[PDB]
Amino acid sequence: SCEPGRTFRDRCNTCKCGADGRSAACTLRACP
Repeated sequence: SCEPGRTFRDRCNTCKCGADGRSAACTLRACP
C-alpha cells in the first residue's frame, strides 16, 4: 500500500512509508 521510505501526503497529513511497504508513521494536521 506504500513505497518503503517514501514521504507522502494523506489528506493534509504527512506520512513516511515503513520498510515493509505495509506500514507508515503519520504527522496529523487539518486541511483548509
